[PDB]
Amino acid sequence: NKPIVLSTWNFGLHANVEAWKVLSKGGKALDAVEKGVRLVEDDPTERSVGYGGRPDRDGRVTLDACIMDENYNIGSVACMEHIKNPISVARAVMEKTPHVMLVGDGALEFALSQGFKKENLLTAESEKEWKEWLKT
Amino acid sequence: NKPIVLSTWNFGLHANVEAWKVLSKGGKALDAVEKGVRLVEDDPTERSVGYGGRPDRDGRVTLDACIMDENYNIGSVACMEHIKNPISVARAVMEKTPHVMLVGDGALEFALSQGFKKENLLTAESEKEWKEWLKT
Amino acid sequence: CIGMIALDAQGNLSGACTTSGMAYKMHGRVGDSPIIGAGLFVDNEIGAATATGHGEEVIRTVGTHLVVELMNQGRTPQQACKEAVERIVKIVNRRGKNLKDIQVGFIALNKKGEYGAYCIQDGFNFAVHDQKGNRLETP
Amino acid sequence: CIGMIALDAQGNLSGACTTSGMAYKMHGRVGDSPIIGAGLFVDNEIGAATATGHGEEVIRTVGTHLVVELMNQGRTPQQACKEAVERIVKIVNRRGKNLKDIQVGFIALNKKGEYGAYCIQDGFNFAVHDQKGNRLETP
Repeated sequence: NKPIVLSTWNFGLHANVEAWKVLSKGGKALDAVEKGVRLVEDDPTERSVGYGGRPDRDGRVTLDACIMDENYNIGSVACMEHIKNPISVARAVMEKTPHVMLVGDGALEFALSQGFKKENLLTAESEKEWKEWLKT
Repeated sequence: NKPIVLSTWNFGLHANVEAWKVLSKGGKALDAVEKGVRLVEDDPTERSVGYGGRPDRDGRVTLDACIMDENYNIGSVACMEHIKNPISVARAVMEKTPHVMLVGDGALEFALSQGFKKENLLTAESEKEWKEWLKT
Repeated sequence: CIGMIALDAQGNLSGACTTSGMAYKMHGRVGDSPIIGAGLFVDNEIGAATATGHGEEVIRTVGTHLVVELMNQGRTPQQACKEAVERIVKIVNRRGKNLKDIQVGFIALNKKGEYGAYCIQDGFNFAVHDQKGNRLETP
Repeated sequence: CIGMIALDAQGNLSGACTTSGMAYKMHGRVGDSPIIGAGLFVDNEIGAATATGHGEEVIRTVGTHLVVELMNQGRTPQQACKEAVERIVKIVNRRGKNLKDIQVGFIALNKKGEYGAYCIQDGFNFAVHDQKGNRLETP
């Protein structure tokens, strides 16, 4: 029973549609899962992944992501700021370095060196709720 | 056969002497392993751990450590600058926060809030070899 | 957090996991999503799994590596996910914690394209898309 | 990197693992030492293990969680460490890599105070201290 994609939560249905555009055409599972989760990272109304993500207590949006292919190649970034698509930066850690996990400033330095563009990922909505939480 | 300590590499012999001062007195394994590895973090001549560690490419000493006790309590810090004893900061993540892993600036912020004092962990010897590597 | 795992037409597995983490977390806090063996683990000879829930609890149990070794030991994706959750419930209780305060779920896939999922608490769903189409199921 | 695991007189296990990284690593590189399935894993019902070697390779295989689940499946600490290394050798082969370029070792301890160790390559030692004395042994 192949190809088949599974993802977490309700926003996973529409992420799966995206992954399936690759899989139904005989594409690689690696490309399909990257494309699938990037849809949710791209969406500002998806508040727990990428661009609409609620910040840490100091109002900083910091993202974590990792990817693993069919032959134990792995890539990972954690507490990285300003890059909308951490899964692609993790794929680049996997493909373009001798390392497997980069965190913080060092993960952003590498993303920028790979041509990823620096972005503000704190939506107006997320700054607003953050400030409401600071009051509470 | 208890108490018993095992550690890695030849320098584990003298770390084990330290851990055994706790264990032979009926002390907790958690306290013994923290004390054991702290000896090596303290030693500027052991350049693969803590103080004296060889820096990254750009000359910074960033340390990684984690601790786990007898009942799934865990603490972890990664790529932390300026704190000589990352294992104690990891024990503090375990004991004093609701989180399990802190990285980068955020790990140092927490260490300083817990009273750890910022120090220069790059020894003259390690700056020297780093610069020799930059030439090569 | 969204985790996604897939088996392609060549029969190869891969997975991805990405998050902005716990809202208003301490600065520098990292959860299970970028950790191999906690948020995501893929072995092309056995299967793959991604986790959902309290980041801390999935790291503490190396959740997804446990699910895949349980499929390696011969469990179905469903059985591996349930057994992995049952082991974590025993650990939540050994730590004197209340299960109502902990949430951890896994979805899993093996090489035949069989899949499964399970959670501590009711209320999580996952999406499955094969040749019967795309569907939302409840573990 | 130094990893240390101990069984105390009450019969409880704990472990610690700490490192400066790979020398001249990229800024922000993290290895296995702060990751709970990889550099260190302790289960008080089973045993504990710490890893040595290339950080990347221990993360990729969730090494120490594998050793402990192998003791959970009835292997002595020695057998679990050897079997875990043998599985990793099979994986670097499937990645078309040269084992001379890979080093990974584990030391392990179970609930009865039995211990063991094993590595891909020669040249690593570990220190053991129990009531008979302190000693440097070779896996």
